Amino acid sequence: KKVKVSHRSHSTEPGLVLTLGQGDVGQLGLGENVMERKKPALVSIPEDVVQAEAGGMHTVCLSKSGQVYSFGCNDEGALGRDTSVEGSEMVPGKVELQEKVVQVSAGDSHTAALTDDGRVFLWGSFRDNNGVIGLLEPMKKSMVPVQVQLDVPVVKVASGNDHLVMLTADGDLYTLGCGEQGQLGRVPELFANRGGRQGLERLLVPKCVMLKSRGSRGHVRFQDAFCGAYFTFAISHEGHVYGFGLSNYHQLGTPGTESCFIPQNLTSFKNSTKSWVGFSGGQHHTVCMDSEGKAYSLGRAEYGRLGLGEGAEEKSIPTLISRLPAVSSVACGASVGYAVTKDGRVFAWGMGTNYQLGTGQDEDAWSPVEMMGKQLENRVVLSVSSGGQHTVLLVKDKEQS
Amino acid sequence: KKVKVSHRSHSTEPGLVLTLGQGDVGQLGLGENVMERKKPALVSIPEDVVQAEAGGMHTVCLSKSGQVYSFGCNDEGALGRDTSVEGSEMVPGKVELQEKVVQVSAGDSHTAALTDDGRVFLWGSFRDNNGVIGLLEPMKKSMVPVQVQLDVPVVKVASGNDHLVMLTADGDLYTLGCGEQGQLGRVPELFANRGGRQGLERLLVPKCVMLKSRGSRGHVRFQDAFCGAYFTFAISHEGHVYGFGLSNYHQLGTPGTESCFIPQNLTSFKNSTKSWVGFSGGQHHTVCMDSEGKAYSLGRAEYGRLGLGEGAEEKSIPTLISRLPAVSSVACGASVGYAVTKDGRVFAWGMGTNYQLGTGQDEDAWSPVEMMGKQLENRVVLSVSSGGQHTVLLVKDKEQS
Amino acid sequence: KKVKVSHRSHSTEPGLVLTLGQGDVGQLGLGENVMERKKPALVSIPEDVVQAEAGGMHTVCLSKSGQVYSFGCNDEGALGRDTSVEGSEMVPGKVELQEKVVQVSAGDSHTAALTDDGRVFLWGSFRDNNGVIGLLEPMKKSMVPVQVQLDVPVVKVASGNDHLVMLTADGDLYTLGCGEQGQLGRVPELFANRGGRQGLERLLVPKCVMLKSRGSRGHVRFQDAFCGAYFTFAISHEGHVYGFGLSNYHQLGTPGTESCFIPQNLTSFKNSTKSWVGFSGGQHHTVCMDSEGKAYSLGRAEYGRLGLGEGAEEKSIPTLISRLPAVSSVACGASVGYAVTKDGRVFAWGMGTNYQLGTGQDEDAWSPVEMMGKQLENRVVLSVSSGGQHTVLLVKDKEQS
Repeated sequence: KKVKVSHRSHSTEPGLVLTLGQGDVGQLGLGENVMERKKPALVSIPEDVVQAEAGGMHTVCLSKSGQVYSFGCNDEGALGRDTSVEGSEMVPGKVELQEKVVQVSAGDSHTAALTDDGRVFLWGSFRDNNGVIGLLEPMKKSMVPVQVQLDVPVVKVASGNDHLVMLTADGDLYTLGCGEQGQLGRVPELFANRGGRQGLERLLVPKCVMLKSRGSRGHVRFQDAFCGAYFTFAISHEGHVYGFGLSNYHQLGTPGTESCFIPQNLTSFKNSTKSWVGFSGGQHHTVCMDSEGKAYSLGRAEYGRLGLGEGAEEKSIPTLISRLPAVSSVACGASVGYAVTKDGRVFAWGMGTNYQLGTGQDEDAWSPVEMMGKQLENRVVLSVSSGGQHTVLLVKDKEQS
Repeated sequence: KKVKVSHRSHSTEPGLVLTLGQGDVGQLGLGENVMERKKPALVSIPEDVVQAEAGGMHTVCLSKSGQVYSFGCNDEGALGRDTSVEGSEMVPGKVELQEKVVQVSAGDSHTAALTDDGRVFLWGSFRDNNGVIGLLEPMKKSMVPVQVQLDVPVVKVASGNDHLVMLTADGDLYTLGCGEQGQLGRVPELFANRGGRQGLERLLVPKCVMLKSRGSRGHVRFQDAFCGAYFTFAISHEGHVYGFGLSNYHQLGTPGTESCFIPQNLTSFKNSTKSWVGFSGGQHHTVCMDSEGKAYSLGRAEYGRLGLGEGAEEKSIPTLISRLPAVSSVACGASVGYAVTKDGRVFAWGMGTNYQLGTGQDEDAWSPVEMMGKQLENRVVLSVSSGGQHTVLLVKDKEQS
Repeated sequence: KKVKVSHRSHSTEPGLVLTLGQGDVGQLGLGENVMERKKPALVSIPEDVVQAEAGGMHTVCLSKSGQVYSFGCNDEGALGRDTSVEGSEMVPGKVELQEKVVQVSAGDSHTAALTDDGRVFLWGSFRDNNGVIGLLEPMKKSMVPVQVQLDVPVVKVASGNDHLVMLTADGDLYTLGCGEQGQLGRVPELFANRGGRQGLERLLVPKCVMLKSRGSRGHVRFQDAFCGAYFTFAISHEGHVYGFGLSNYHQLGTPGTESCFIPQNLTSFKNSTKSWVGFSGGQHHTVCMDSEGKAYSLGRAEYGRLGLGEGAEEKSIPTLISRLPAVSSVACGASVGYAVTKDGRVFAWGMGTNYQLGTGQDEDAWSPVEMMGKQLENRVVLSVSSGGQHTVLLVKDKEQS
């Protein structure tokens, strides 16, 4: 019995959760009285947290013991717990599952959790430009965690705004949700609106990305995968970076701007000397990082989201963000970008309006700015995640024997 | 006076030694009364240890001060010390070697040690299918550490079951011992049975692997070398991976199952994004790792030794082991595989009989299982090594820097 | 708003400064009575130091608080502070500059400093073979810091004996100073027969190295740049190594020995398994390092400066220095080479005359020798930097308690 799974993407260092930005629907998790925070504030949870993800208008936290906590908007079921008591969504609450959870992901109105034996649970809903499309069945959200139907243990989950990707232990990439911009990587453009002529149920059941064998026999398998808001990056076993999804501002790293429905081997990412280890993306920009402590951006320049300095222009190839210290992880919010450094600091850039930058001000930042303030004093940042209008940090007291 | 050598493969972090598995002949180093340990147990060594290696049925520990300690079967002289005292082979004792040693290696019935000035000592014996062949001289084992007659400084030593490889400062690879499966990489089959008519001096006198450099240069030189039970891997200064020795289950990463007597350039390892840093191998399988925290396995699948999940089948190309956290080092025992993670944990997989897996059970593990236990709590694993029926860990109290 | 910039090269870890070698003109910083130190000696600085650099015959230390301390020969203004008082140049003194400096660099007669917002300050003067040429204007040294502001923030500064290179946030390399050996990589035209002094103003103004990009875009841009005494190495965004400057002993890694006035794409550095991350060089040799902890040398072999062992001969391709632990950084002095290990040790090799090797003796070392002594006991080395006849170390107390 009990055959567990692990993965290099799983997080295990215990920490405290801090939130900042907008909190009108409970996404800050600071109760009914705090609707906005200009600087990071502590979210008290009765356990240490190893992972903290920001969805569109909600926040999902994973404790060290495998307990999921959630807060924010539950109108579509994204919290995965009953919030009938007025205000219960404004503070952390438990998502009840029997098994220990080892990784979570969050999109615009959905949340996913991977158990320690590789089963995937999903709740909330997905939506398309026009409206809700359902979750696992056409047109139906789920308020409760529901098991995704698969026959093989999954080692990683990742979410875009309205799609879920699942990497199996054997390297198959299964995708489900909205496929309108080609972010599922397994649906023709013909079936972009609502599964076209072959129903929604095809989009919402987990099905595998099927390519080639960039040799002569097999179908390509993957060693990792990541999502941006409406796009996906998948790294093959050979080390090639495949992109599918929206690229209307060249955010996928393509020369043209049409959406990519069939996964493309991105030649803008081919092994210079950079082993690509982390990808993230908001609606129209991408921030990624290599194995040598460097972060790069591509996509739309407006409001400083590329972090390349004032007067930066649209990029269609990964462009080095030189102004950062050595980098350990990167993340994007809808119009903001972040890097966590190897020495435990966090830098932010992009659209300032929602107070996601942590400068204390609502001005945009075209160059990376180190986030400071009381709650980051004498602490090391472990991660940063960002949604539509808020940002969630995971921190640890900066050790002192 | 003597010039000292060093190498990136040398270990220098002090810790404690723990052992588990079978201990009939003293290989656990826990006394005459402890014949088996299902979970790791502390071994009383009078000094901190920087390297701990498991031979077939013995264990060799290198202290921070350069002293070698040994415990286990001394029938063949593998302990390199006098075990007249009853039960003295079952607890650590000082190897009789007046040198500051900086690296050790162990085989089925032999042990090697590298001095700080690049001289190699060897003790015990080598055997072929047929029986004991001697050590440095034909038909003579050595109960005491004896100096290898080489006249160039050696920077790294590695052992298979019955062979020794020595990488010089200039990148030559000298090999000696049993060459019956091509593991010396310099002996024709036609003379691999104890050298045939030419007798054992054709196997036991240190001689160097000679490959006529491609692009007609001199001869190929190497930056690293590792051993499996009956095979050797060597990385050229160009970084090409070469393999020689037993590949009856494709453990060398070759298409056929024929022992390789001539070094092969292993095209299966050629990759733009994977830099090969570590190799290990039991009888019939190989576990290796790249520079990006990923471990791969190849060879025989029986009993779960590949760590690729249930129903895994024989592999002939390095195959990602996805169910592991980021990996820092790998090792194999006869029929078992291990990976130490960057965060200080250790996972095991393969044949369970001997209790080497540290699960507490004797069932095989077809996927990696995390080793737990009271001795591992609040400690980080620095290294893991495995022999026929036991496993040896080097650990430290929850690391401070 | 004066937006701050950083870079992965900027040093942040507080330490103590040690010096050794010759101190005739104050470069040891130990006062008027200490003219020579055979082993590392502690130099009292009022604050913790994050970066310690050796100029030709001076030393520049950057405090954690952003202040600069200097000591050594101030005949040309390299110290950037008033040493009218007899002996005041023999001990650390503060440079009066109301800026938070985040990086420094030092040459034969000049020092440069980079502010937290990306502006460069330079002082002293540059010389060519025929004498002093000026600093930013012909024939004019500066005893105080002079601002050099480009249209874009500078993220890294690096110095050779008599040239300064600045890498902008946008990946442009701006060079100035002496160009007699091609180390500016930009006015080949001015050195074709002609003396650099005929277009001297053009050389003392910071101007961009302009390389057309083949199957071209505009021009090539760089992710990093380093200097040797009379040459410069720049790594493009694609990871190609470019070099320009002196190569009379093949130290640039060129087949020929003529000085290279245009950036050369060094095919000797092209290799699928090596990613180059660090470069250093004395007059006639180079010591560089890859992303996998390996250090390499090339150039003149006389006096052991390649660290490849006795009888080494001239090298024109990066040649592995096998006899080192895993490397974290490399440095050169005029005729010596160093490597700091990942475990905090420092190794030296090359010409021993000036007592730069830290052996306690003045003999050459043709292979790497670990630097020991009282001041390195129980301490971890953070950096090493070396000039004409002295060497500067930055160390920290072993991280226990």
